[PDB]
Amino acid sequence: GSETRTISSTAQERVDLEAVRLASIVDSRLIGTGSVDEDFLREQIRDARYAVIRIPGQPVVEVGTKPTGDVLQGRATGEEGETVLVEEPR
Repeated sequence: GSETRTISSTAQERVDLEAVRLASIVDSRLIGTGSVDEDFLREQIRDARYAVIRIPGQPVVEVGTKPTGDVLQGRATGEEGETVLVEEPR
């Protein structure tokens, strides 16, 4: 039969703001040189375990370590039309 579960508006909310903060640092890199690298984003996390990149026309970057599935996901859209994702332990 059917089941209930407990959603977050605290731990799952905070990962959004730090993902918009990285959409802001990635814009500074798209203006700065035009591509992000893992060694640029490991200095910008500041709250998260892992940062993740979806910029059109360049390959995916993943910072820190790959997550298992028991993780929170923060997500943003940047100012040159890119996408940023952030991952934290659940």
